[PDB]
Amino acid sequence: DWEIPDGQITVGQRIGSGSFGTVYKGKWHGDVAVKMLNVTAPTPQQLQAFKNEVGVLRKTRHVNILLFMGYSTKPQLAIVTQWCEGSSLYKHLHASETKFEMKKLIDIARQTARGMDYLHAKSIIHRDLKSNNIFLHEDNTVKIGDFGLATQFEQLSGSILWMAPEVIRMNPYSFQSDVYAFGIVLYELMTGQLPYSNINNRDQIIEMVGRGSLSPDLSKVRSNCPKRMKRLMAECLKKKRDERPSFPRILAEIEELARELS
Amino acid sequence: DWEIPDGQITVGQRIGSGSFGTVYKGKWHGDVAVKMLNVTAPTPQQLQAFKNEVGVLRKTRHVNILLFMGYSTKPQLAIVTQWCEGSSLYKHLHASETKFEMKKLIDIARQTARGMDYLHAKSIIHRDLKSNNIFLHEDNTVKIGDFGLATRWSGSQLSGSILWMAPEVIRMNPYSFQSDVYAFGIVLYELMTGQLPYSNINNRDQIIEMVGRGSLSPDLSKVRSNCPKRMKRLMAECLKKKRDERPSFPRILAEIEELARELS
Amino acid sequence: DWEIPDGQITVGQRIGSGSFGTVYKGKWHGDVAVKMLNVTAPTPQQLQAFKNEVGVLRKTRHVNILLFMGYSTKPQLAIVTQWCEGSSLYKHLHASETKFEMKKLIDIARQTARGMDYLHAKSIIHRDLKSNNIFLHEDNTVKIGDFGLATVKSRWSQFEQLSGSILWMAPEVIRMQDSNPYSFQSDVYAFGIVLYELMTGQLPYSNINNRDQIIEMVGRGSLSPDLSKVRSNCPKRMKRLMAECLKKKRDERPSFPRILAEIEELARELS
Amino acid sequence: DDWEIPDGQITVGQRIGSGSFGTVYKGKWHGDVAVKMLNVTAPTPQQLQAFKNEVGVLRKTRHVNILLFMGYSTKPQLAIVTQWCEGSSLYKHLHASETKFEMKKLIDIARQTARGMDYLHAKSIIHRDLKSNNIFLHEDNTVKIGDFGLATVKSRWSGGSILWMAPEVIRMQDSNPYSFQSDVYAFGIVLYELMTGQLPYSNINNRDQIIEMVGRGSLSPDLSKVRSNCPKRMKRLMAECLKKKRDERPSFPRILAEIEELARELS
Ligand SMILES: Cc1cc(F)c(NC(=O)NCCC(C)(C)C)cc1Nc1ccc2ncn(C)c(=O)c2c1F
Ligand SMILES: Cc1cc(F)c(NC(=O)NCCC(C)(C)C)cc1Nc1ccc2ncn(C)c(=O)c2c1F
Ligand SMILES: Cc1cc(F)c(NC(=O)NCCC(C)(C)C)cc1Nc1ccc2ncn(C)c(=O)c2c1F
Ligand SMILES: Cc1cc(F)c(NC(=O)NCCC(C)(C)C)cc1Nc1ccc2ncn(C)c(=O)c2c1F
Ligand SMILES: [Cl-]
Ligand SMILES: [Cl-]
Repeated sequence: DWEIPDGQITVGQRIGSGSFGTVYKGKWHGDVAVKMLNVTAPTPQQLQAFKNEVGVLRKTRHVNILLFMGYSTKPQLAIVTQWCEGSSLYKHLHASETKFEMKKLIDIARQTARGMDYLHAKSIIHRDLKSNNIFLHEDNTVKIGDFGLATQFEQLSGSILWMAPEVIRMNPYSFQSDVYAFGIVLYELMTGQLPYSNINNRDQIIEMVGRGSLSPDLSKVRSNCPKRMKRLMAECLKKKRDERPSFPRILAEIEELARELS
Repeated sequence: DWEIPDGQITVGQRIGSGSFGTVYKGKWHGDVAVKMLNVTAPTPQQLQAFKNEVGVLRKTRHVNILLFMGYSTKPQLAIVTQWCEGSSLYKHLHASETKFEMKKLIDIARQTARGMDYLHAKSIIHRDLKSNNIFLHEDNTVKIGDFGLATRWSGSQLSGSILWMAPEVIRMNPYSFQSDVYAFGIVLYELMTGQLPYSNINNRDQIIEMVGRGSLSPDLSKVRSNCPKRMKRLMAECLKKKRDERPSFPRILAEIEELARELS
Repeated sequence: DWEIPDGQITVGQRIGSGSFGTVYKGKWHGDVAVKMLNVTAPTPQQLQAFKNEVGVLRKTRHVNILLFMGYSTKPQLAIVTQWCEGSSLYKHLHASETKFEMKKLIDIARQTARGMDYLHAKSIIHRDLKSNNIFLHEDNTVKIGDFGLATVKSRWSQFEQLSGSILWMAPEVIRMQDSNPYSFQSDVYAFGIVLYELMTGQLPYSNINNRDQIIEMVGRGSLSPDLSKVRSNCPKRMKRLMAECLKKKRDERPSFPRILAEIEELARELS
Repeated sequence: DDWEIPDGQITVGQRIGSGSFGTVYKGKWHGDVAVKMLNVTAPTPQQLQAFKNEVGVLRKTRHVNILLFMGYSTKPQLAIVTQWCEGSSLYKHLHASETKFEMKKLIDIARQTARGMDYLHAKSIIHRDLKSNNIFLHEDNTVKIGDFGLATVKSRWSGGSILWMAPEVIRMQDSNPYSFQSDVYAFGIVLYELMTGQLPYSNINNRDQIIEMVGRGSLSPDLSKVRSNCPKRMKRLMAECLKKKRDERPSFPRILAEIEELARELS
């Protein structure tokens, strides 16, 4: 049983708010993170969403998935996980002067494929893989999770740059849409930028990716990116979702080309 | 401006039994209803949801739309509307031995068509029209609103309202004017049969699967014998599985107003 | 009248849970089971399903149908039945080392035929017959019921919400086109699949991991249970009856009066 | 080369327009400016990229007929600062105002627009949304090309540029729908606006029907509606820019030279 009685967790610094609750740093046999609701009486809908999310996290035991640790129901619904140290992959790639050697970029790709392969073997669809939901714990261990937090206008836009054509169209989410999103993560790692950086108008992106043949410009991958990795990325990015590989092949392929580098 | 200064609204008894309810009877220049986010500090998303709803409500002025009256921010986020007297249409039809005359049932359908026609003219989608969201104020005026309302206003799970969801909504632009027309069609079915559809299918998952695949639709032979022919035709029109075969509310309103005149 | 006043039932151990309801073991003049809605203000479909379920159970009196005993209104809607001792046929056959002798396998088929024959004579379509809804009470009496508790879909997860019923759905129900395909005949097909579990000891399509392949191929008619898997001592009358119940064209399946007479006659023949 | 404006220097004034994520204000910074400010909580990776890419394109432009980029800010919020344009857009003048334009003025409006589009293309910049709403008539004598749109996301509870969109942009079936040639087409619709005073397909408004028929080539602008005193070389130029086959469209060096040469002939 993973319920944590009231009075044990010392809630500390507020990190941000998402669509569920508010994430804090806390103390419980060390450092933890607490995502908790604002209400003392949750609706049946909030309680269902809470049981769903505890339900999926309780099914995961893998070094590359954010470690679930427990939950509270009083005074508020709360999900307790390990505390991740460092920054998301997004901040490293796109919002800092962190320079990664290609060996480390491959290693990050390999660890992300391990976590995704694990989730899919459990028939878990992440639905929003992107470099912002990849945390580089201790600068050495990928942790896949849901790390999106708002620390005037409301954010209305989805993760359009990682959405497969069939998703950006609109059961669109599937294992194959997670694979496509992983392909865009490979693009981030291997080019150092986001796709479609010359197209400011998001409607044009939506229109061209979902209807036409707009796809990331693979000529921007760094010269030292292994050919096998470039080829794998293109497979993950196929428009027809049934031509994309599955994560057992993706993992096997990344582990094998990485060993070629050593 | 519609902001109400602190300490003007007196809050009273919460409406409902569940301790998660948000609606209270209150006093502000008379009776009011107050929908309150009871938290010590709202999140940004809660702040935005509160502003999204007030933003839609303040664009409505119509006798058949719940009257928005103001909002407050301290001590909590609170939306203030008129206080409605009486019961929802769901309670009259399904939770009480209220029996309506056909004339009264047509009048309820007509007034609900006026409010829906007004909303669509303002390009507002209700997204959850059902007999629970139709209030019979003073037993003479339909008010359309949110009267369960623990759910919806995030700019951006099938846990309820499935009986009013169009095939294309269950499938998954799912919400549209045309899905509002479908839900209105089910409301007509409630008015004209006295009952909810699919009364013999306990399993909610089989309803969901069958309705979305076009293999299940309301049994229209259950409409009562004095329901006007034109009203039955209109109902089948509003319930078409292909959303584009459904009439728009201007037509719906005109046909109800005219078939009603043929019976007073 | 079958309403049970409040405070008479001592609700005990939680036994199972879904998003809307909870099953408990209880005390009410002996042991009972209690299915109780989670909320005090249910949705319009939950309230409608409660009334229809009480109204259907109220009309059943048969040793192979779960015994309805009463229902509650306060604090929450609850339906009260007998407490069944033991495990479902599914747990016995597929999640346990129970080995049934063929005579006992025939007997379970016989008792299930009796209860379905009775339901259909009351104009009751079960709609979800499968080995999980056949309770082996006291290890000697079949109790047909419907023990599922509905769950809302999670974000992280086709026919997904029905995934526990797919192996027992007739082709027309899998196709699910145009009109309601649930009927006395689709119940019969689900009985055919139960016969397959009993007589093979396994679920159909064990060789096929792809759930989407199963659905497509069953619905089209290019896939049906492998009847070569029946056990050596399965009587010829039973394997022939199974195949009748599994016919693809629903109008070609027999009805339960003939099903029950066939099983009862063939059971007599083995002493 | 730093165009970053320290915080506290700009005085943000009247709000001019809003979209779902951003807002344009009139401001004060060594005189009058316009300030486009990202006002969204938790800006997405794509919104942050578009802010950066727009500053990088604008910083490569110095031309009297291109909206003048002046600076950008990072604190407290991301903002792009430009000159303040005085007057109204070409769209407001033609379609929502009692403005009468001499045909001389209309040729000169098309001539300056061609100058700035020729400049943009020479710098390898595809505008991607040229329309009369994006042509500002600064002080009623100087065309300023810009992009004054602010992205909007339709709300869940509620149920554009298409008139200037080239057929291949509507179809999304050919490689690279947005190109120099799709900008030439849009310019052709701006020429049609100028020489007829009305928007195209004005008497055909069936909506998604118009879109479908323009994509498949079964509906094109009615060129018979050009004003009588419209030069023949301007009407044949407009018809060339409007060609369905993108490769038959002329480039702006030729477009500008044709307008240039024809505007001398009528003083
Ligand atoms: C608290 C919390 C509870 C949760 F339940 C989820 N949920 C979730 O991961 N779901 C996806 C699950 C699966 C991948 C299996 C689909 C996320 C989080 N967030 C979280 C956790 C640790 C953190 N440490 C440091 N910092 C700076 C953070 O911001 C931080 C953080 F935001
Ligand atoms: C308080 C309140 C505040 C709100 F903001 C909304 N919102 C809303 O209607 N939105 C839909 C908008 C649109 C139709 C335009 C789509 C609803 C309510 N509810 C309410 C109002 C009055 C009531 N009077 C009596 N009684 C017994 C009630 O229970 C009651 C009640 F529950
Ligand atoms: C409480 C309850 C009330 C109900 F109304 C239904 N309904 C139902 O069978 N409907 C089908 C009717 C018809 C066949 C005619 C179609 C089911 C149940 N469940 C139940 C009953 C007894 C149990 N004894 C032991 N154990 C371990 C259990 O788990 C258990 C259990 F889960
Ligand atoms: C502030 C701002 C900043 C920008 F960065 C862009 N961007 C942009 O033009 N990009 C296209 C670039 C290229 C042509 C090279 C492709 C636009 C604007 N808007 C703006 C500027 C000035 C204004 N003066 C008066 N009035 C009434 C206005 O409304 C007004 C206005 F809205
Ligand atoms: Cl994005
Ligand atoms: Cl419902």
